[PDB]
Amino acid sequence: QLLRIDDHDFSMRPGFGGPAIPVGVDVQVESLDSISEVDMDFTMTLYLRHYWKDERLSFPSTNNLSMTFDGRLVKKIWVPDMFFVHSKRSFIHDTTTDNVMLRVQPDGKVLYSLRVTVTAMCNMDFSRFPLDTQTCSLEIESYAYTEDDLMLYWKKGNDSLKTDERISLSQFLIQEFHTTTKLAFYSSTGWYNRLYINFTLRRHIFFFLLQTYFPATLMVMLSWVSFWIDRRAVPARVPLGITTVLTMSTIITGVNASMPRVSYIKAVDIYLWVSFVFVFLSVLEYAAVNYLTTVQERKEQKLRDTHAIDKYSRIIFPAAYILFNLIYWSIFS
Amino acid sequence: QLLRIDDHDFSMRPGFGGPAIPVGVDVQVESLDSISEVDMDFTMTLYLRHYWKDERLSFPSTNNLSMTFDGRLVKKIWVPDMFFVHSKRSFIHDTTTDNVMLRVQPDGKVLYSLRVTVTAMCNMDFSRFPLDTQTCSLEIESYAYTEDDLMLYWKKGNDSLKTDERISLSQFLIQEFHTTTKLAFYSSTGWYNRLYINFTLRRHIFFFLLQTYFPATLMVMLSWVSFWIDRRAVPARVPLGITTVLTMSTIITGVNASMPRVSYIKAVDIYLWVSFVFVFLSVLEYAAVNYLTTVQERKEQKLRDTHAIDKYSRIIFPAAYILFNLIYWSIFS
Amino acid sequence: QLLRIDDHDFSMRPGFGGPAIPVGVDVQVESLDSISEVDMDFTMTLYLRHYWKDERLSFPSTNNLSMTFDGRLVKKIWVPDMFFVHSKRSFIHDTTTDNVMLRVQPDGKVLYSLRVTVTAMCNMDFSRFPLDTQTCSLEIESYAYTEDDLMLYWKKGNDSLKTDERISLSQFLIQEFHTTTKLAFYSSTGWYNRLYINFTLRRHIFFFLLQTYFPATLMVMLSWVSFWIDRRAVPARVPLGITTVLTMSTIITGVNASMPRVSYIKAVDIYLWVSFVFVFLSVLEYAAVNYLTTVQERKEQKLRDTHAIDKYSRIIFPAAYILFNLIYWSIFS
Amino acid sequence: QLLRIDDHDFSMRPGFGGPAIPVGVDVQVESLDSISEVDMDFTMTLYLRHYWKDERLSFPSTNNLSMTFDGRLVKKIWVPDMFFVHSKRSFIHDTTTDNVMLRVQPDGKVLYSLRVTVTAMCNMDFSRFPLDTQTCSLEIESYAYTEDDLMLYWKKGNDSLKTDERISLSQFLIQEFHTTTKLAFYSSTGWYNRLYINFTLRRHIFFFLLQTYFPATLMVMLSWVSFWIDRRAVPARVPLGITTVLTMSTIITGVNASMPRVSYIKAVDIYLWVSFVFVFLSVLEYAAVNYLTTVQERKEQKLRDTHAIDKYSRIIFPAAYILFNLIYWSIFS
Amino acid sequence: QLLRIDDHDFSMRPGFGGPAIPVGVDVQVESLDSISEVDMDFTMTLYLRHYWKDERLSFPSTNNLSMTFDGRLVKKIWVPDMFFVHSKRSFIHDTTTDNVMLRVQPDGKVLYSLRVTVTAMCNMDFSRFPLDTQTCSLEIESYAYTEDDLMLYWKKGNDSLKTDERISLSQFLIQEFHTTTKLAFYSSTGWYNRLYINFTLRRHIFFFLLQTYFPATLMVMLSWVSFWIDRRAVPARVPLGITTVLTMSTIITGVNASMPRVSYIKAVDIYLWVSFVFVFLSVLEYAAVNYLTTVQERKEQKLRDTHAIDKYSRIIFPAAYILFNLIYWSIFS
Ligand SMILES: C[C@]12CC[C@@H](O)C[C@@H]1CC[C@@H]1[C@@H]2CC[C@]2(C)[C@@H](C(=O)CO)CC[C@@H]12
Ligand SMILES: C[C@]12CC[C@@H](O)C[C@@H]1CC[C@@H]1[C@@H]2CC[C@]2(C)[C@@H](C(=O)CO)CC[C@@H]12
Ligand SMILES: C[C@]12CC[C@@H](O)C[C@@H]1CC[C@@H]1[C@@H]2CC[C@]2(C)[C@@H](C(=O)CO)CC[C@@H]12
Ligand SMILES: C[C@]12CC[C@@H](O)C[C@@H]1CC[C@@H]1[C@@H]2CC[C@]2(C)[C@@H](C(=O)CO)CC[C@@H]12
Ligand SMILES: C[C@]12CC[C@@H](O)C[C@@H]1CC[C@@H]1[C@@H]2CC[C@]2(C)[C@@H](C(=O)CO)CC[C@@H]12
Ligand SMILES: *[C@@H]1O[C@H](CO)[C@@H](O)[C@H](O)[C@H]1NC(C)=O
Ligand SMILES: *[C@@H]1O[C@H](CO)[C@@H](O)[C@H](O)[C@H]1NC(C)=O
Ligand SMILES: *[C@@H]1O[C@H](CO)[C@@H](O)[C@H](O)[C@H]1NC(C)=O
Ligand SMILES: *[C@@H]1O[C@H](CO)[C@@H](O)[C@H](O)[C@H]1NC(C)=O
Ligand SMILES: *[C@@H]1O[C@H](CO)[C@@H](O)[C@H](O)[C@H]1NC(C)=O
Ligand SMILES: CCCCCCCCCCCC
Ligand SMILES: CCCCCCCCCCCC
Ligand SMILES: CCCCCCCCCCCC
Ligand SMILES: CCCCCCCCCCCC
Ligand SMILES: CCCCCCCCCCCC
Ligand SMILES: CCCCCCCC
Ligand SMILES: CCCCCCCC
Ligand SMILES: CCCCCCCC
Ligand SMILES: CCCCCC
Ligand SMILES: CCCCCC
Ligand SMILES: CCCCCC
Ligand SMILES: CCCCCC
Ligand SMILES: CCCCCC
Repeated sequence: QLLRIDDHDFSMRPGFGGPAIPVGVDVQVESLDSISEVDMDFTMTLYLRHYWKDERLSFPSTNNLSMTFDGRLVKKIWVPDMFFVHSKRSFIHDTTTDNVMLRVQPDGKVLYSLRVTVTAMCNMDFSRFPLDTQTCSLEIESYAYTEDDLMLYWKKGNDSLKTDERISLSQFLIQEFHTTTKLAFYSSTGWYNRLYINFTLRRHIFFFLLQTYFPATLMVMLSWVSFWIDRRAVPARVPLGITTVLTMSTIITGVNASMPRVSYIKAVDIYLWVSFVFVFLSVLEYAAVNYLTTVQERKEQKLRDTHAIDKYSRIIFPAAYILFNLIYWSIFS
Repeated sequence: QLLRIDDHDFSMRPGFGGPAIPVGVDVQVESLDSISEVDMDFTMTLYLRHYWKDERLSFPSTNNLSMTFDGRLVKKIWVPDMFFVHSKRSFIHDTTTDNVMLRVQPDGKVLYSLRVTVTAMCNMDFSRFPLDTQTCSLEIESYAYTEDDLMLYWKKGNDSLKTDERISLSQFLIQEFHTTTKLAFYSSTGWYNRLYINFTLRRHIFFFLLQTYFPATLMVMLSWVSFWIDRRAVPARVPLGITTVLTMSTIITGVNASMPRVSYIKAVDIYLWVSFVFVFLSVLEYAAVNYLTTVQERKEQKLRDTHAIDKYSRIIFPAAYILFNLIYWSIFS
Repeated sequence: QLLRIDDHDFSMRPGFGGPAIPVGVDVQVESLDSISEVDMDFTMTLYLRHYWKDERLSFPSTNNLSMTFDGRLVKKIWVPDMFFVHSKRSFIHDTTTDNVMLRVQPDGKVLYSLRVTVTAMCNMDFSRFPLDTQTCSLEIESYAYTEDDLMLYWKKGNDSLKTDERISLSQFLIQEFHTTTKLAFYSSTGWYNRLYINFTLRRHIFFFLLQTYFPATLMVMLSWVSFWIDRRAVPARVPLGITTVLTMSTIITGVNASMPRVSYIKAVDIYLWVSFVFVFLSVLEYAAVNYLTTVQERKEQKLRDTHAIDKYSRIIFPAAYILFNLIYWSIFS
Repeated sequence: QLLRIDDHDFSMRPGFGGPAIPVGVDVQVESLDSISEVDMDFTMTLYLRHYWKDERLSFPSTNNLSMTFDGRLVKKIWVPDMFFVHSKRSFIHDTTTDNVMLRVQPDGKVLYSLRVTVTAMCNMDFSRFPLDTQTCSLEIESYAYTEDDLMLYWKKGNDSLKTDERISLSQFLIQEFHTTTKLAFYSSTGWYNRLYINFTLRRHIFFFLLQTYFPATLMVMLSWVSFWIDRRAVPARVPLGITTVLTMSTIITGVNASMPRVSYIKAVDIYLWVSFVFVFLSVLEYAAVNYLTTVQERKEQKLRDTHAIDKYSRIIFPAAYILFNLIYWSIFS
Repeated sequence: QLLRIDDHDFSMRPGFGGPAIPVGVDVQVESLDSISEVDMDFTMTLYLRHYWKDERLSFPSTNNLSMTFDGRLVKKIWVPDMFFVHSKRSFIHDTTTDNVMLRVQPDGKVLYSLRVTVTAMCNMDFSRFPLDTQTCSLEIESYAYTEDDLMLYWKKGNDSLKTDERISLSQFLIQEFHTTTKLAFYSSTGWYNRLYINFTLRRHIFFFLLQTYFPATLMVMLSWVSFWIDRRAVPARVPLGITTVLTMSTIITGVNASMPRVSYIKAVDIYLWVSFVFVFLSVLEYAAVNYLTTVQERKEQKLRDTHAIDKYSRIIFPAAYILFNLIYWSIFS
């Protein structure tokens, strides 16, 4: 055998009982899979690499080059114990075998690589939905060793993160990958070193525009055509307003089907409910006109053209709606 | 080897055949994941720690400090056998390796830590839904050893429970974590000691308000505008009431889609069905008015203005609805 | 070692080549989890215990008391081979270790306990749904040994079944747990002994009442108010009947969404379709009245008050509906 | 030990390097679970048995009877390697242990039994849906050995298939179980022997009748009552036809929700679209009548009873619908 | 033993420390399972075969023919380490045993075969949906060895890919299977050789035609019948247009339920929204006619037949719709 595995006890780390051992980390991201608003999490696939030195794995040679071993030798040597903090589930791919790489140099330097898929939590804010922007991160830490036993750092600084050129999401734009570091404390175990991978997402607005904003505006404009119809056709003007109200209610109900039940109002809700109020007032206007006409007829009868309300509504309603749209799209850009 | 594993039989507990062995327990909660009303359960992730002494694991040293071992040595020594009572499913995280920690002091004291995810049952009461409050707990017990063999207790009393500062639920407010203890009996195996983790949840009401209570009130108010319309427009006043009835029915049907089929009435059902009855009576009022008008016309014909019912309805209906709202929101706060 | 495991061949049962060995069985039920109408199955969690004697496990002592062993010794001795007949899936809980107990007395008596979750088939009859009652059972049998090798029986007769005081289902009432026994034959392997666990379920009716029966009756009563409206308002009386028909159809469609596609009619279907027929006839009545009125007008014209049909309908329709309800609720209680 | 396992190398089949070894197969079917039209597959549970002879498993005795072994001895001997062709997923039940049986006679004959659940593909034709009939099969073959190494056959001919007396499907009738055999070729590995299990399914028609065919016929008949209403009530005759059209469209949309998107028309689609066309023509008839009446009035005005179209429609529409029904139900039986 | 396994160290590849070892690859495709538009992936099942030479597996014989071994010998020898690039999940079938084949010739040539199921990503473009065409591929590469250690190539060139004669998809047409090769680079590990399997899919259009395009055209044509109705029936002409608008909106909402939220418009959306605009303009036309008629009546009153707009609309609307259809079906074929 080229490696003297049987001569050592690999239940103890290199430098056991002494100074801490440094371990470097390098990463390449392969894909971003899915994003859930109800669960508030994301899924990622990536390659994870480790670097350290262990003098028990030294072997003699003349070329001084790395050699590759098959990968079932991993379970017989010491290996770091990284885990993903705040994750829900994860696994290691194993077809047609375990996706594991092991390379050793003659002096004892080791490279160790894995392929994993992780689901991790992300806390999202929906006050500007669907014109919102989110920030998420992934955290890496050792489970068992404190900073007095294992020192964890990025292998090459800022150059330690790479991404695939094919990374894409159908509903979001991805930008600004970078890495950071921070210490963490547990009240009963000690201090640990954490690594972070940060990125930002921006949602696409076109679908929501065409699917939600256009129909509501069309219904609001459809409510205005009743002001131009003769007031003597009562069963021609009542159903138009009633149907507009019902369709607006259906749109409002259908919009919320995909979202969690948060305790605050979103940007699209304001628009939809203002439109609903506009249509409701349009319905009340004709009732006022009809009542006043009947009262006037009775008063003229007891003594033995267009009403002003319609004429004013024809100008007042569109101007108010246009002003609301100006303010709304200035605030939410 | 530093530890003399091969010299002992670890199929027997420490102090086998004698007094019971004490085991202490410490916990840190990482997250609360999901809550299901149809299944009546919750999911939790946490770190679980054990403390005991075993003289077979003693080794010589001079510094008198804990040493950390890699974690594959767990399957060769004796270890406690805790399990979660009344749970549906659970697992131990295992990427990139088993999330396990093992630390031993020179005298033989042991610390053993794990990372687990559990789904557990909780019995919920929905009589005040959606203005309700729930209480749930998680139970820990040994499977095989009775109190004559193993003594289970909280390691530091009330200071044995910690929580993450990021614990959050989108639909609930979390409060009042605390711990208790109680004995349990099985008729064919004996007495056991149980540990409890208790907490309380309060639901957020804003979403339900805006989604359910506002539309029903708007429909009820929309039914009242017919009292102000001339009674000679029969096909203008019938469709308004009919459409209000149908929309109320649709809202009632849509509300129940997310809930289990309990054998009692909930708080929101009372409100919705009272609103439905209000709209139904609004429909019946116009039929009465029309019948009386036709009868009066026939009687006046055989001899050769606003009806009182509308005038009274205009005041009676809103006052009754306001009184109902006052009583309802005083009872359910 | 206290037990002489290495001195025996545990691939053979106790009393190999001779008379059969008796094995007793004891059970405690922990929970009933879910019931599926489309799949026709249920899920159960329980503790399962075995009793037998094996002289190869004898050890010397003075106190004559049971001793508990850690549980990894199970895979080195002989153990029975029970399985669940007619089951779809099952597993054994394994956090934080296998939920297994092993106790041995000095003479060689053994107690062996496990914690399992099972999904099993149950054949349900829905002719009286949703006022129905179902009966289900769970079956236990050895896989490999016939009655000439292994004798299976209940350990203490009728006292061998216990249940948790917290067992509950949100939609059903649980009653009448009991146990039975019966022999089974396979044409190519032989005779086997089976154990049964029987129980009964009764569904709660309140939700179905409030959700389905009340709206249909309200629609049927809403169809009757047209008989009191003047016959000269044709576009006021046609839409009322049409909308009642459409709403009844929607209710009928929504009711069936949760049920399997059986080849017979259920109790609720009869009620819903009779209501639909009532509303359809209500629609036809006004067409008859209108046609007769127009014919009479033409006949009176060519020579140069309330129609009887409405007056009779006002009494005939409610009486028939009340009679149908009396008969229906006498038959289905 | 009764069996001399350690004295042989069980990585080689019986008769290695010589003539092929015969293996017989016997089957009992326990249940048919589910049928998916969108995925076009079915699920089955069954017991699978194997028969062969291996002289390395001979042991001495006097009674000459089969002996049963616990079942963990399977992983130490040679065993056949059957797999299910064209399957999507499958598993072996393992509670409370692996559902495995092993019986050996003193001369070396072996019986080996398993309990499995399989999901397999079936290609379905929906041109006569929902009055259709389907045929499906399950295929069994060895993975690694060609016919020159292993000979696969039915153990007892036609008597090798048994079924449970409780096998049932809620939506189908099951009939005609039988078995066949055929050879298969792979261009790079060789020739193999396949076994088949065939059966037929017939769908139940009652639910589809009551749910789909009756409402469409009722809507078509409801369209005809307008021919008997006076032509001077325009806003009483337009809404009736419009509502019938809309309800027919809703029924058509609701019918297709459960089916895959095939590239041909089904039997129910023809009926629904013919009904839709009938209602559309009913709407056009009144427009023609109204236009002709207005033209006649203008012509009579410029010179200073029932229209024939209604009278003919009253007879022509029902006769055509009855003729269509006769032809349709003669073709599709 | 025929093979001298115990005399060698199989943690090192053949030709360790020297020139690279060639490995050939051959494939037969069994099925294509499912295609997801929201997830943008596909599932495939196939047989995978490897070819190489290892002199450590030589054995003496006279016939010079391949011999088959049981398959548990795989875990004791060296074997290649292929994996699927850009895949989400995969597994190896294992009933009734691992689907693995191992054949060795006396000189040391090896054949090794497996049966696997893979889910892999495919980037789809929906600008021409549902008249679109997609191209997908599957990628095979070694995980641990670079081109200086292992040379990967197609075993027989273009003749290395076979497909089953039963491969079918219900919604797509499959064509043009072929293979390619390309080198790949990782910035921290080196150069690797990749193999590709390419194919093309074309969707079936019949279902979408009958389900979506026909109803929208029918609604558009139904909007035109109002131009032929007398303008004095206001509550007969308003509801027709309103109902057409609402039904068009429902169709548009129902179409999008199955698709991802892309940031561009699809082919079917253009058609549906143009139809919606047509119906909206149809509604506005009658409002214009009514307003002009009322104004003319007032003007004629103050001094003390068919309107031109309807007559022109009857020709202008159908011609514009026909022209739009011509252009649309010329562009999208
Ligand atoms: C056309 C529509 C949506 C569809 C109807 O509701 C009408 C509004 C009018 C205002 C528009 C808006 C789409 C989004 C716009 C173009 C805004 C943006 O630049 C977005 O970043 C500024 C003004 C906005
Ligand atoms: C506005 C709305 C809901 C929307 C319509 O139904 C009208 C009611 C009127 C009474 C309101 C209620 C919302 C909840 C309120 C504010 C109660 C609370 O403090 C809740 O803790 C007291 C009075 C309640
Ligand atoms: C109120 C309602 C349901 C809601 C409307 O359909 C009207 C019926 C009238 C008859 C009622 C029935 C509910 C169930 C009752 C009370 C029966 C039972 O004791 C049930 O065990 C006997 C009479 C039944
Ligand atoms: C009653 C209904 C369905 C409900 C309405 O559409 C009217 C048709 C009329 C023709 C009937 C059909 C049901 C199926 C029948 C009875 C056919 C069969 O024996 C079926 O095998 C022959 C004639 C068919
Ligand atoms: C009948 C229908 C769909 C249903 C209504 O919208 C009317 C159009 C009219 C134009 C037709 C189209 C179906 C697809 C056709 C036949 C095109 C194709 O050869 C497709 O490759 C050319 C013209 C197209
Ligand atoms: C990347 O690292 C460099 C060097 O430490 C630092 O100056 C820079 O701010 C980092 N970039 C980001 C985006 O954090
Ligand atoms: C916590 O423990 C202390 C000490 O036993 C006890 O007094 C106190 O009531 C406990 N708190 C709760 C909330 O149970
Ligand atoms: C319980 O067992 C006893 C004794 O065998 C028997 O008499 C009784 O009928 C059983 N009870 C039931 C409910 O089967
Ligand atoms: C069953 O097998 C017999 C004997 O080979 C054969 O004659 C018969 O046709 C088979 N039955 C069927 C239904 O295939
Ligand atoms: C198949 O391989 C041959 C030989 O290399 C090549 O000429 C041909 O273009 C290939 N076919 C395809 C479709 O790539
Ligand atoms: C009826 C729609 C009115 C739209 C008014 C235009 C809004 C433009 C806002 C631009 C702010 C940047
Ligand atoms: C039409 C809505 C009437 C709402 C009446 C106000 C209810 C306030 C109740 C306050 C009780 C604390
Ligand atoms: C309109 C509802 C009529 C309900 C008639 C009462 C039915 C009571 C049946 C009691 C039988 C036990
Ligand atoms: C309006 C429904 C007409 C139904 C006509 C009867 C069809 C019977 C067909 C019998 C063919 C075997
Ligand atoms: C109302 C439907 C009009 C359809 C006009 C025919 C379109 C044919 C386009 C052929 C282009 C190849
Ligand atoms: C809901 C009340 C409407 C009142 C309308 C009366 C206009 C003066
Ligand atoms: C459903 C019956 C309505 C009766 C209305 C008659 C008013 C006197
Ligand atoms: C001259 C026709 C007036 C119609 C205006 C409609 C505005 C929505
Ligand atoms: C809609 C407001 C009209 C005001 C008339 C004085
Ligand atoms: C709605 C009640 C009116 C009472 C008239 C006497
Ligand atoms: C509804 C039946 C009326 C009978 C009139 C003679
Ligand atoms: C519906 C066709 C009527 C024919 C009148 C000549
Ligand atoms: C619809 C356009 C009509 C033009 C009349 C001048």
